[PDB]
Amino acid sequence: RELKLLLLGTGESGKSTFIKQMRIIHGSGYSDEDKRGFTKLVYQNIFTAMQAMIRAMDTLKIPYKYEHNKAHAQLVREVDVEKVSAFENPYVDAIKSLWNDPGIQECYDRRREYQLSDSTKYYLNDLDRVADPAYLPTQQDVLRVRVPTTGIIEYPFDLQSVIFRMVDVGGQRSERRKWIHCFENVTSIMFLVALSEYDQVLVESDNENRMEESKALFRTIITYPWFQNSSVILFLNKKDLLEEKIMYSHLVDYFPEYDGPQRDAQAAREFILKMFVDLNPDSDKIIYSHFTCATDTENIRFVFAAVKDTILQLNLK
Amino acid sequence: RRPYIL
Amino acid sequence: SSELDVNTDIYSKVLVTAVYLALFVVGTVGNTVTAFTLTVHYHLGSLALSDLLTLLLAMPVELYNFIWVHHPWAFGDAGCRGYYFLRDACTYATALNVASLSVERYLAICHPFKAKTLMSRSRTKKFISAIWLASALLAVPMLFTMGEQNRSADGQHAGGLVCTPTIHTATVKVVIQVNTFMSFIFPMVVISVLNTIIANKLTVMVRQAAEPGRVQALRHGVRVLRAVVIAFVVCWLPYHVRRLMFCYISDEQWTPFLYDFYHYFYMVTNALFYVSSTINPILYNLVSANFRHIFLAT
Amino acid sequence: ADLEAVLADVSYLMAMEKSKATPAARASKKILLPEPSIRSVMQKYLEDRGEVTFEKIFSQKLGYLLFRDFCLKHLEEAKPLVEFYEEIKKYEKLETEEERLVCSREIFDTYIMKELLACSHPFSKSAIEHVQGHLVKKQVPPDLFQPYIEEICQNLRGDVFQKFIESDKFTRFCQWKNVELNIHLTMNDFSVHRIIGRGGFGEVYGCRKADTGKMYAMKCLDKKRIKMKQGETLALNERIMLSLVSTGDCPFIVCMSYAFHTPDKLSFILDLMNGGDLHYHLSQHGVFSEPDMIFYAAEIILGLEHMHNRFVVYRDLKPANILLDEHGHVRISDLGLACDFSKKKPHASVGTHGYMAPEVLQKGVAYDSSADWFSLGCMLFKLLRGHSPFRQHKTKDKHEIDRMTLTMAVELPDSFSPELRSLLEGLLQRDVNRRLGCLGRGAQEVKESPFFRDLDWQMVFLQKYPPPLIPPRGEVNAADAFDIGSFDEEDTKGIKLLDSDQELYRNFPLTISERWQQEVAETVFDTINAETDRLEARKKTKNKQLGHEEDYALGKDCIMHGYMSKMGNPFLTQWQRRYFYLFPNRLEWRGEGEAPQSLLTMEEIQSVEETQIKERKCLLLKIRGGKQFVLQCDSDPELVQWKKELRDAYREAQQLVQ
Ligand SMILES: COc1ccccc1C1CCN(c2nc(C3(F)CC3)nc3ccc(N(C)CCO)cc23)CC1
Ligand SMILES: Nc1nc2c(ncn2[C@@H]2O[C@H](COP(=O)(O)OP(=O)(O)O)[C@@H](O)[C@H]2O)c(=O)[nH]1
Ligand code: ALF
Ligand SMILES: [Mg+2]
Repeated sequence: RELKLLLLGTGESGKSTFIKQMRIIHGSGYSDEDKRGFTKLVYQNIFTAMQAMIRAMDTLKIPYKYEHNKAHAQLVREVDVEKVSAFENPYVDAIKSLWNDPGIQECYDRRREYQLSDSTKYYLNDLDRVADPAYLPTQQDVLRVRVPTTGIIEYPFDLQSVIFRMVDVGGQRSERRKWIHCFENVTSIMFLVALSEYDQVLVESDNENRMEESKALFRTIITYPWFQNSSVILFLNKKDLLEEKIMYSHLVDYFPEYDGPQRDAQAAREFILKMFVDLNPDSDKIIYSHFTCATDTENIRFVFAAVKDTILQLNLK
Repeated sequence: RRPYIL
Repeated sequence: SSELDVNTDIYSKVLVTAVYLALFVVGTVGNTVTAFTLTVHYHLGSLALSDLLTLLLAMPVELYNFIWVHHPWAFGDAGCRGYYFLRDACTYATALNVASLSVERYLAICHPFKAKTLMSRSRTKKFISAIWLASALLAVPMLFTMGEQNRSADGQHAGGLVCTPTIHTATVKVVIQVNTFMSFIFPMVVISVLNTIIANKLTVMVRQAAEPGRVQALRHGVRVLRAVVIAFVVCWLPYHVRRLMFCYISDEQWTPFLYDFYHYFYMVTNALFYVSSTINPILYNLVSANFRHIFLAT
Repeated sequence: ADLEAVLADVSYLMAMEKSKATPAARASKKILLPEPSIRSVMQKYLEDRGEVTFEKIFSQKLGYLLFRDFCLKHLEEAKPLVEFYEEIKKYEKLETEEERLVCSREIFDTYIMKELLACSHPFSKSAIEHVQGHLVKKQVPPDLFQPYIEEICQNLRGDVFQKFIESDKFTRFCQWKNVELNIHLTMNDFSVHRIIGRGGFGEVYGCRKADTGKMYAMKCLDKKRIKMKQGETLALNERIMLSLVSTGDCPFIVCMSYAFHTPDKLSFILDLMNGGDLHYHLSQHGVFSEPDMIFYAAEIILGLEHMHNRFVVYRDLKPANILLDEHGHVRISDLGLACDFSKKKPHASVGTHGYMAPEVLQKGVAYDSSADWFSLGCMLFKLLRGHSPFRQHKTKDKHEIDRMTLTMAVELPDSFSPELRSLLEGLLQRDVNRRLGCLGRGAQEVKESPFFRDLDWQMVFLQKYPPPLIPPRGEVNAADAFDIGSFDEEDTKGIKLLDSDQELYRNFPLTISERWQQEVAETVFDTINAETDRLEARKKTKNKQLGHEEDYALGKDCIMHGYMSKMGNPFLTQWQRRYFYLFPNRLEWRGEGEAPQSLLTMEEIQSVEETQIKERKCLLLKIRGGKQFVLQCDSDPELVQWKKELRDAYREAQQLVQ
């Protein structure tokens, strides 16, 4: 009855964000209790970002500008999110002072040297409103919250006239092994790759570029013999991150083969798309690609409007 | 009397 | 002078001697041909030899001064001891040969592998020699207990002396009581138990099979395996119970009627005792056809 | 029937059926592995002949068992590799494509896709691409994973095998190998059951091996009968042929496991075919039908193909020489008259009347495997008609039967189909050069005949067809022991076995390593391994509690060490077993564990020799000044290696002193 889909990609790529977007558009919008719960999630995300960037500053031995905030920094090291609660007054001022500190700002601008959530800037801009006790996060805040997903999670859903069940899976290397059991009757595969992953290395490995791992995984998935009868769609996510990363980072250093002009977001996107589509072994196969940004509802709407039609045309029964 | 042959 | 006579009928003596001669002409030849015909083979040969010597030794000498009407001993003082020693030794040999043959059959049928080492093949010859030696060793009292005695009141008549238990009736009683248990009860119980368990092991096979002669062969096997114990009972118990009625009963009960009845019981018991010597090659033939082939050929 | 024959039959049948679901319990003797200190000698013994390579051990049944057991329980790195190899080998034995498809998909998912997704796959890219191209094209050949097998073998040859060697399971392998190399069979090692056949120089009995419980057929040849008929050459050629054909895995020939001889008998231990010969079954069942005879013809053709591939000519092919197994499959049994035609084609007239080829009867004309095809034609004619194409024994005299050279087979169409008639025409040609199997491809020429057009020969090799006759399970399937009879011992009276006669059979005894290892693996490998583990644990605990460990790190420069018995005096107990240590400069000797003491420096060694004492072989060390020591080792490998290494130390020490 209902067709089975997979959302595949390396960790942090953005699969769960697309699941949230699909639920929001063609499902049930999140309720007040949902946002109340997500408040705490946003709080621990902010705490994790603060701790990670302080640890990065320490490892990189970058001096601080504010001596007083150093005390707060120590307090930051003492905060533990296992026995977590709502944000408290003594922490909001310290976080604001740290974020306003130019030294840690430069450290974050150098974020390529360590792992960090892409939502850090958004929450930092939010500041008081998010940290305000009267926290009423909007759909954007809920979408821009990071919660590492693990294990196979089937998400039943249906279109306006057809039923298409999705499957969200983890992207961490240790967890990918668990996909064996979700390939039983795949009707079409959606693959997510972070356009901005070209600069950051994996989390599980600090020496392998994320883009190389993503390309290897895409090749491995296409090489699967039993997917020959299933369509594949390559969602190029996080274009809004890449349009700034390229402006701030040169794609030549990561992949020198991209000899195109610098600062051209469209050129870099086209180069990445060509590089990924080239990995297919046999040209008779067709690969559909769509630039997108899971954090924007309109882009997901537009992409899905055609993805559903393509899937329906692919499977006539 | 008494037997003599065992 | 003539107070020590026995009045058993002469015709009874003639009939007894005729039966003895028939049993002799049977056994003396059958057991010898069996011994020539031949681990169980060694035990069968030993038993056949024991039967053959029993017939060759006990029957003739007893046929005149014991199994006849003349009371005076005619084999001399040395004969008084030799005759009884040989008789006891041959009786022990037969009983222990039967026990060992039952043991060997048990080992072969229930312990097929370890029997090769425990029996140790050619060492079974030494084992049968050992059983013969033990039989000869257990009959020493028959040498120094059955000696010539001057029993007649006159003391100088033509038959005043005769071979009799020298020692007092108490010692004769105790020696005979140990003899019966060491020669009848122990071999009897060993044979009965081992043959019963072997018959059980054959009956389980018969039930499992339940062939043209396999069923018949096993049925006859169990039949003979029981008939062996029945024949042991019949042939041996009368002898030992007669010896018991001799030794245990003191002078108080003895009377001429019971005296003569015991004397006839002597003929009956000895006939039963000698029947066992002949019974063996008969059953051997009735059991195995392969043995019968050589037995009739030779 | 008599009681004693019936009991023999019952005992034989019960021993054949006893504890069939638990073969380990069928044994009555117990294998005693040497102490774990044996490896110090056995590793050098095997290394000196290059038998401790990965290919050598991994190709042995016990070696593979122990290596797999080590990998899957004591080295996590090699666990996935051995699991993958074992799964591939299980896959290779799937015959049907439908099942093999799902098997291949499961294997690929479990041992390739998961690892590749995790990026943990170490295997090459040629193998990955080959396999994926084969699956995507929906192909599942039995050799699909062969590149993966090769790469697994390459991976295991590395540090995994060295870690195995330094482990204690290589010590267990050395113990089992010492047990294997120290086999000295005598008639007391087998439980000999009733007779099942007689002929030639001897007889045949069913028997059970004591220490493993496996049922065998024992063929005992009397040395006196061999001498009386001047058959020593035939007796030795029989062993040669049995060892030649047993070296393999053909399921259509009765293979030999052990050969040994007593002072009076030569003995071969062969596969037990309790189903009985095919002549017995032909007498009972009567003449077979063509569809029934296809099975026997195909199996016999494969067996003859095997023998001819080994350049053996089976000059005696009768329905009587074909033995049925428990399930009804046939094997060729009696290799007494077999000959080797590679060196020089035979010319003697050997065989059975009515089955000998015309070129075998012709005087002085050489012949090759050719004769087996004429004998096969005659055998099939008998199976379908009850007698040879020419007059049987009761129909004509031997010479009249031999007149086959001057006539032709009737080729009765009333009883044979046209294809069968063509096959028998081809097999029963007088002239050799135009006979089936006598030209061109040999056996392949017969296998492609129209008579076998509807028969897949690979399925014949795997024995997937239903036999046309299943021998009864509750019967011996042989003539009564009385019918078989026995040879007349009086015939050999006046025959003396001189030393020159026994010298012929000096090297007769033989054991085939693969057969013994397969028997041990089937029957008692696990039981003896677990027991020995318990004994070693007890010994180690006792040593730890009371001290006096097995060795003090074997010194600093010890070459070898192990138990030997010192001798030399009749006035004391002679089996003085004590632990010896060998160093380049001396041979240390230690008691129960208190302390060692120097026994000889190698400068003293005048010479190292061997001697025979008390039915045992002992070394003889001659010492400067006329003194001597006698050392008796516990096994043949020990003796060989101790002699070799003592000789090496002595020679090197004297050369240095020179
Ligand atoms: C318990 O056996 C005794 C004990 C006391 C006296 C006689 C016997 C005989 C019973 C029958 N017989 C045999 N019995 C059995 C049984 F116990 C029933 C299994 N299997 C045999 C097998 C062979 C054989 N031969 C005549 C050997 C010829 O070479 C005799 C027997 C000989 C001993
Ligand atoms: N700015 C931006 N952030 C994104 C986009 N897609 C995903 N993210 C963020 O990336 C974070 C991790 O994505 P996640 O949900 O874990 O994807 P998953 O690893 O496949 O489950 C989330 O907190 C998202 O807010 C995008 O297109 N633009
Ligand atoms: F990397 Al994820 F859920 F965020 F697998
Ligand atoms: Mg997720």
